[PDB]
Amino acid sequence: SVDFAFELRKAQDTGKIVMGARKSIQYAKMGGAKLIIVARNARPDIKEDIEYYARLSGIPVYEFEGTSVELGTLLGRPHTVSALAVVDPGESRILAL
Repeated sequence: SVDFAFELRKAQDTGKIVMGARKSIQYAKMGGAKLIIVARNARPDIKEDIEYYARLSGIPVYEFEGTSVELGTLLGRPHTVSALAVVDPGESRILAL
């Protein structure tokens, strides 16, 4: 079974993820990510805007059922993270989400 927290840290420390709504949206437009993850309390424009382009680009979107503050903590960051793009899963199974 897939554990979200464990696979995300593994992606972060062994693959390549980029954090932020604006960069995620940019990656979605370019077809440049294998998965986007958004926080449950990310702003609706961020959700909808990411979903708009990720759907068109064929990039799955996964909703993290926690807050952007929690998402930042998981990623060892002091600020909230409302969305991130997985460019390379690395050694993780995060794409199994």
